Amino acid sequence: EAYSFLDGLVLELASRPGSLSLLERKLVTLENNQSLMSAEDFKLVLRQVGSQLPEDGIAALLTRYAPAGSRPGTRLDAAAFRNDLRAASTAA
Amino acid sequence: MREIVHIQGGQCGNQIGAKFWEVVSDEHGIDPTGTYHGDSDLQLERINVYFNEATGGRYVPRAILMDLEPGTMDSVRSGPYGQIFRPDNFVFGQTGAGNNWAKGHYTEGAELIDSVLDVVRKEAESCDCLQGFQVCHSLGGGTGSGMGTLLISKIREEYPDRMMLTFSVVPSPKVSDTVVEPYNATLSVHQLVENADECMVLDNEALYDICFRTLKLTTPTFGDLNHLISAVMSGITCCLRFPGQLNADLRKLAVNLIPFPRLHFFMVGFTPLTSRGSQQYRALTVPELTQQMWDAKNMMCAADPRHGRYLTASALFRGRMSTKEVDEQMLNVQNKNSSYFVEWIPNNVKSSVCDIPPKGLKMSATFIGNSTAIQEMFKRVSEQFTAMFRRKAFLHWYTGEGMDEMEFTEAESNMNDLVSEYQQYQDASAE
Amino acid sequence: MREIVHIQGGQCGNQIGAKFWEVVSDEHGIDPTGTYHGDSDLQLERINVYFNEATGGRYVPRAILMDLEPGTMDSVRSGPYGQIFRPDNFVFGQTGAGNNWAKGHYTEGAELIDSVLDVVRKEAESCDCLQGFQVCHSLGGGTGSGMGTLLISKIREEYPDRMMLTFSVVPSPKVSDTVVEPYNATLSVHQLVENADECMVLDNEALYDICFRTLKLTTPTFGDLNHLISAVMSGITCCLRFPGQLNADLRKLAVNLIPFPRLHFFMVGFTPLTSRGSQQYRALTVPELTQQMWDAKNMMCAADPRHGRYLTASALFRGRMSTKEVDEQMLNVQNKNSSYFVEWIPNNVKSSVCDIPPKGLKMSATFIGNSTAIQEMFKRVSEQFTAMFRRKAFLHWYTGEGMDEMEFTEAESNMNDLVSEYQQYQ
Amino acid sequence: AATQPAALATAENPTRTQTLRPLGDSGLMPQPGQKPKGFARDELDKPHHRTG
Amino acid sequence: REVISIHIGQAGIQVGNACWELYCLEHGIQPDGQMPSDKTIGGGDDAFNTFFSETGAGKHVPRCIFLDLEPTVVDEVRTGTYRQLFHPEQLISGKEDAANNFARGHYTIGKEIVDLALDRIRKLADNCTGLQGFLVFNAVGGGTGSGLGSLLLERLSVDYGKKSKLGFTVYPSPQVSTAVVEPYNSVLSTHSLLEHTDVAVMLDNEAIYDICRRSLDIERPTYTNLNRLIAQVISSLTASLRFDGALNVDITEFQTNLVPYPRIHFMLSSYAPIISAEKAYHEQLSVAEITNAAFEPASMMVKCDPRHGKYMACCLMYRGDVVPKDVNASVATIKTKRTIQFVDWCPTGFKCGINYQPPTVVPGGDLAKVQRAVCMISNSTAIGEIFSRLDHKFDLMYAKRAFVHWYVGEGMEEGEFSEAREDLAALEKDFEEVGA
Amino acid sequence: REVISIHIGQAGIQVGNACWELYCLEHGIQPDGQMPDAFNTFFSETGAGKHVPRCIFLDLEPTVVDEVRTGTYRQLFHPEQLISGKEDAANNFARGHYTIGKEIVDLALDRIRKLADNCTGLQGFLVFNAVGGGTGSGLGSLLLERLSVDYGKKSKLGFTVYPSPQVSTAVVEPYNSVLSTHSLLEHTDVAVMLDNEAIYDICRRSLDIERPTYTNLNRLIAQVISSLTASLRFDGALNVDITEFQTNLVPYPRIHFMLSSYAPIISAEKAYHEQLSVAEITNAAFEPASMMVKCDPRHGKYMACCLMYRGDVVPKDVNASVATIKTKRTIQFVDWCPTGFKCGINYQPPTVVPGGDLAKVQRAVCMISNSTAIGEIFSRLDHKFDLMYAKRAFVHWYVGEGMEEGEFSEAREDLAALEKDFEEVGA
Ligand SMILES: Nc1nc2c(ncn2[C@@H]2O[C@H](COP(=O)(O)OP(=O)(O)OP(=O)(O)O)[C@@H](O)[C@H]2O)c(=O)[nH]1
Ligand SMILES: Nc1nc2c(ncn2[C@@H]2O[C@H](COP(=O)(O)OP(=O)(O)O)[C@@H](O)[C@H]2O)c(=O)[nH]1
Ligand SMILES: Nc1nc2c(ncn2[C@@H]2O[C@H](COP(=O)(O)OP(=O)(O)O)[C@@H](O)[C@H]2O)c(=O)[nH]1
Ligand SMILES: [Mg+2]
Ligand SMILES: [Mg+2]
Repeated sequence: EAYSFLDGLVLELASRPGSLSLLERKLVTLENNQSLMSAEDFKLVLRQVGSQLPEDGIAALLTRYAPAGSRPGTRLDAAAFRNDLRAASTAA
Repeated sequence: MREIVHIQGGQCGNQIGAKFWEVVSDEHGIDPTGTYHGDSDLQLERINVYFNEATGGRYVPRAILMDLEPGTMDSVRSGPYGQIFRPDNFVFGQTGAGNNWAKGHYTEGAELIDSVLDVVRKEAESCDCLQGFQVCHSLGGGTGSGMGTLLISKIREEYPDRMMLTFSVVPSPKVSDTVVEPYNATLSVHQLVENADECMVLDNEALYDICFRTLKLTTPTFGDLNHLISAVMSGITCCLRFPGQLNADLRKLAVNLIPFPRLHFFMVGFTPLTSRGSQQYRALTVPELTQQMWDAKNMMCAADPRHGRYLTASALFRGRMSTKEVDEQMLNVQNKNSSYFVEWIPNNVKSSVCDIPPKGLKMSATFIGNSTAIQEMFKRVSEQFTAMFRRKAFLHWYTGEGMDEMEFTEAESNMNDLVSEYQQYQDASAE
Repeated sequence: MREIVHIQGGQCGNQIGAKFWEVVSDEHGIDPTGTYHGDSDLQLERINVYFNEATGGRYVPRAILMDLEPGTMDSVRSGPYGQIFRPDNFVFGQTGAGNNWAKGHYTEGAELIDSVLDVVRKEAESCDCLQGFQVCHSLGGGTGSGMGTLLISKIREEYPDRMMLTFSVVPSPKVSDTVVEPYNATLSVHQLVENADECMVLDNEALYDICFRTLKLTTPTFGDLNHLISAVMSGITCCLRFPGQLNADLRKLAVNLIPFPRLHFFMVGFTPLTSRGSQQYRALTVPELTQQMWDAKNMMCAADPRHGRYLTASALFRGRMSTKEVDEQMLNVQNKNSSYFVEWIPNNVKSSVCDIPPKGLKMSATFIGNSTAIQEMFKRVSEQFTAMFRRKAFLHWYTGEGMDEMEFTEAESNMNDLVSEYQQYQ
Repeated sequence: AATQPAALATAENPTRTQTLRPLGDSGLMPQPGQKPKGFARDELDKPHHRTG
Repeated sequence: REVISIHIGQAGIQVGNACWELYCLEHGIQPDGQMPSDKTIGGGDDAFNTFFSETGAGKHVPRCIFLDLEPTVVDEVRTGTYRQLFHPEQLISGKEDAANNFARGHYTIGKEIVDLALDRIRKLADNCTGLQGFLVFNAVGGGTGSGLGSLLLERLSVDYGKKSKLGFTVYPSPQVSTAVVEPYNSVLSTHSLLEHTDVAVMLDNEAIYDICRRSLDIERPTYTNLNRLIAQVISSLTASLRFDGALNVDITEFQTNLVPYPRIHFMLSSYAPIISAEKAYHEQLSVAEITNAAFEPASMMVKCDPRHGKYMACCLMYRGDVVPKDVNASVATIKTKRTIQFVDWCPTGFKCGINYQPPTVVPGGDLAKVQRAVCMISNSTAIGEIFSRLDHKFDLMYAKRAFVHWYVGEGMEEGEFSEAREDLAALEKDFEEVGA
Repeated sequence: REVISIHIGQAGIQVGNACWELYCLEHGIQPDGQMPDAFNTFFSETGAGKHVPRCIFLDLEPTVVDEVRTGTYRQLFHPEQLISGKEDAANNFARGHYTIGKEIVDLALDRIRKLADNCTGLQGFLVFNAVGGGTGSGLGSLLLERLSVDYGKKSKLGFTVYPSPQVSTAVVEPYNSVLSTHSLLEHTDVAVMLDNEAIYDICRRSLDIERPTYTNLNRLIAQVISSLTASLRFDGALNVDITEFQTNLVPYPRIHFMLSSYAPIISAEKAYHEQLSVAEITNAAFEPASMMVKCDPRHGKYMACCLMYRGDVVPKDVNASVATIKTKRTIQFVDWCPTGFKCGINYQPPTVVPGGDLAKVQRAVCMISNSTAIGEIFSRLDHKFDLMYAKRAFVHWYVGEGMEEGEFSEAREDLAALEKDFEEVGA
């Protein structure tokens, strides 16, 4: 259930207000040639931005937004995750 | 009764006048609405020198605005105290001189000088005893330098006995905006040395120096420089507007500072100016006023006084002060540094005392010293002027408008023998 | 009244001056914020000599801080009692000399001494009767030795009659920081022997020995050495700041210690100095001060006076005291070891008494001795200078700036004639 | 492979080594000799010095 | 204050298409004609008046005419998005092309359309009240721009006189070029651009190609990007007239402070910062470095090296977050660099202009939204080597009388070829003597 | 105050990759480029919330620069600073000195000026390169020559990598080294010697890493650079700036070659048991077995010494340690330098790289001295240069590029004159 984890992430990022806009910039700048992000890089960005999320939540988020055709836990679709995070941020 | 009319030329002149009128209207306690709201009763008795009473305790400035581009009218009415000027005094053409002395002196000034002449004649005769005319302008632009000095001349053959002040900023190579600055500056000085009674020389370079070193501000825009100029322009005319232990009108300072009619170029300083960081280390005494007044780094001109000699000097003091301390400080500063003062003029320093300080202050001072080191800047301008004119660069913009090659040569000769006069009077022997 | 203006040069000079100003401010009862909070009225009458009334009981020190690196000013402002210095007094260059006499004396001094001269002339003319100038600096660094020397010469040219003190530290071979120390030290001394009025030599190795043996401290940081130097400097001008049974100004000290104008190199000591463990077990009497003041191991210079002759001597005393005991102790020390005093000058000791001791103390003393053993360290530096100059080591950094060989040759020439006359008078 | 785990480790528990000052055997504080932080440096980096 | 712009040739109205799109996006004019919001920010009300005239209401027609001989591009403009904005009567289009022929477009085809262009621009000026001056866009390599442009400028000069006519022309690059007979057209255009244009701004096509490949990193740049850069330059040029600034400068400021003699008006264009969106975030934006980048030959809009020449006068347009103090410091820094030198003719060869509104960005464009920018216009002596470099390859062709039968048939002769050659040689001599 | 570093060749930019990682770790800068004023000498406060190093990587083979562009620090480096050529010099001094360099060096030195004007208190340049390769030796010499002509008075420090005495990775490296040192003589201000076997021995005997790669070598080289720049970066009791090196370490203009050492080089398990004090870490910084160059100064005479101290150190302890060192007769100084030490104290301790093999320490020493065994290094290189030059091996490679044998002979006699000067000064 990665939707609850995403809601928790956006609620946590509601505080320390500079931490929300920073994460989208990190996703865009550290993005691959395509909209691909490695799981290691995703966890690194999540730790850098100040979010402390359990590893199972990170795995659930990766599985929810995993690109088609890869290992279920190897990568993450950066554009789709960012677009869906925008809606969650603007909803709260 | 003693009356001063104000004339503003160009964008710089208009902004300087806006700041000056703001600070003066604050001094006499009139709100930006234009009505009286002051506290002391001493203000109302001497506001006729700058304001005319219109109706219901409303006073309008005795000022005239004159320039050639509507953006300055937009700027004048943008800030506060922009709705207190009488709209009829906005004599104004709309073509724009465009950094051209010839345009503002022969083509555009010729037809627009008559309307502003009508305005100034109407406003000057509206009062009883004119103390003199006061003009702030620039020597770099076209609508401020050429038109301004043509108006200077016109008033001079119209009113020959009245006093005449000219707060003029001269461009410097350190801070240079346009290209043809020497071309306008040399001819403006040529006209000023013959028409103006006395000139109070300003410079943006020294103003930036003051705002950076002394005031230690982060972004010294033109507002701060105009505020410094306005503070000086308020300090010079303090004696007329307020009672004092020893009064000093403009003519008194002119006769006590000008030994020969052609030596009417002064340099400017103001006191006190302290950064807010150094604010709690300061003292409030006459010695610290005269300590910063005589400092060479406080001069608002880009000419070092220690490179020449002090012909005459003057100091205008404001606030509840003791005459004995002022006299003894002046005597000490005259006697100790005895090599920087001219020898054939004993008692080079003239002093005056006023009881009403500027708003927000307890004590202040203003320095007006006629020195022979002011010819340093004239040579600095003339060298560029003769560098350009040697081989006729940008000359087609002037000779293609009515002017001839003779005017440039005469301007060079007059500036040259002016600096020669200053040099000869500097090296003259008392015997 | 009589006015003392303070001048600080280099990192060493800046730290020494910071400690000195903290100690003096503590003595006169002004808080680190700059407002007076003392108790007695004796702390108001003679504070013009060091401070200036600003407003509301705010007193600003009469100091000018000199350096060429932002670190010293930043550390001075950051530390306590750093908010009392006037910012305009922080005359300040940008590039740094960096252990080179020529940079601080010919190139960097040229564009910086003008501001230093401006500020010192502005402050000195503000006061009515300047007693003299005071300078604390270093002979090892660049901006302290060269720039300080240039300023000394400029002041001597400007204000010739006024007094001038020089608390200059001279590096020693045992405690040696910089490789090129002889090059700066010899030329700075060559200029000082004609420029400065009187010189009192400090040394870091002597201070380390003092803080090891006497104070029994295990980690003698620069704070303790600067504290000792500050106490010594404060002790000198105590008579100007407080009444006494026999006052003595700086000129009065100088006239009783300089029989020949080129002999103005003093060796300095302070007392009492006791460890905290041994603080209880000592009685506090005049003999306890005199016996430690004359001890060779208490001197803050790298010169043993037992290898030379006490040509002249001086003693400053603080506290409510008996003049009879002071005179008796001075006569006893004069007549006991008669071989350590010169013959053609009888009664070589000058004494003065102040009734106000330093805070936390009941009695104190200070020693200023013009001995002919001060020429030991001059030879100890000139031997290294001759050993290295004979092969032109590091010379290309000095020659390629304006200096040539003639300055060096005249440097050891004046070094040799000074040490030769000092040996002659022994 | 040499750099990525290092970045992850320093991001997990980001602690910056603060400048420790050795305490002397006295009541006094070391009071470091120099400092690269202060208003003197800020005055030095002001851009108005370039124009003269 | 108003300025009307005329665009000549196929490339001229493409540059105009870019410029007017940028103007409509910058002044908030919906391409149908009206402004959705009456409120204004920055320059204040009545700012749009210098480009758009208040016709009826709910419309703002530009003060421009697109004149061209080939109808295809003009009809493409007519059929595209901006139908309602442009007036149907201002898009002047001929019926047949000039065919890279100066003679054809100057003597045969231009005669029937120059009168209509003049009697439309006459009422365009009549509607105006404070006309600062004209400014033109054309490419001298073509037929309509080179041929008809000469006649149109001559008739404008004889009908108006000393009115300012700013010339933004497009010279053929020394190596990269599209046509064959273009040296003839270029020379025959220079013989009149010398005595008719008030201020001429040179714009080579390969220099902008190098700027795009180097700075904005579009490996396949087309004419649209070049036109967008030209539009940005022109907008940064007229921002002083349009909006309020600290030191505003109008059109007749340039001729006074950049033209030492009436026959010497040739300006190298420069712009900074030309940076991509990704490079914009790691690179700081301050006056000092964007002023330094405005004098490097690698960011000039003309393929020439100013190091081989001597600067006579320079002009600096600033936009955005710019104050007098830091631009004064930056211009003081430049004078210390001995790599670039100024002729002893003019010690203070600088003129600064400060505006407050930052340059706008267009969706689909490649420039990044920045805090500040600089538009540089200078006068030096590399124009002399540019003209001689074109002259050599023009004289290569004429020795064998190639392609000359085309021009003579239309109605001209070979004498004006020789007089144009002599005029170019005299211009080289004048530039060389001035360089002394 | 600011310092900008230039890195040349395949070795230089890898050393830079280690150095800037260490710098970012020290000042708490995330690899993205932003913090979560002491850093001003390395990073610029660009735009809003970003730090960009004052560095350039320039190389002719694009593979390593491109792999840097896709590494961990992708957004840390300002993209146009990483210069990358089209084809390498392939271990040919002439090829990288006459054919390819003329196109890339102009852009490189144009872009360094874009960094100099930003700098307001620029201390001086410092170069990273290896003379064994082609582009580091050939193009690097041209770049240094044009830096010298363009700037002149500003300092240009150097940390070069000459080939190690027996262990080497190429064949024609004697020619490259000789033709590089011929220009390294009169263009660099201070040259710091660095070999590979010395660092391998340091990592084997002290840090007991049985299979070290270039990563550890670059890590500890970065540690040395950080320890010698900490005085400018952080606050200390008694600091030394860049000029101090040329004031107190080069007694003659033509003698600028520095032997480097570092201590303590200790692992995690040995850190707990050893009581690390100033005395022994000063002692370890003088043993020949802990030096960065495969040479023994015991064969020569010390001419100067520079000591850098970081962390929990007090002047009394360093004075005691230097006195004890000076009293020892195992090492002997030259007679004309009686006070050849210069101490520098900083309070910031050296930071530890997670995943690295060094451990947390309270104090460290970085020693940089001038001796006469460097003349032995040069003579030992000259021996094997003249060995293979007699039969003119590989010379046809060089002559075809555009050079001739005049350069060979002139560099040979220049090296011989260097040996003569070193032996004369050491007398
Ligand atoms: N210490 C150290 N030395 C290195 C490193 N990388 C390369 N080297 C040394 O550099 C020498 C050759 O120079 P390189 O930098 O590899 O090659 P180059 O400078 O690019 O020259 P070309 O290969 O011709 O283009 C080798 O013998 C290595 O010993 C490194 O990361 N650390
Ligand atoms: N002190 C001051 N100087 C100004 C002001 N406005 C312009 N200047 C200076 O005046 C010079 C040009 O004057 P200009 O604008 O051409 O005046 P005008 O065209 O005659 O109205 C520039 O070098 C400016 O530095 C101002 O408000 N205050
Ligand atoms: N007594 C004392 N000596 C100091 C202090 N600071 C530095 N020194 C000594 O001064 C010498 C170096 O002086 P330096 O910093 O180069 O002076 P500068 O370069 O002129 O500013 C060293 O040998 C230190 O022993 C201090 O606070 N007290
Ligand atoms: Mg065409
Ligand atoms: Mg390679």
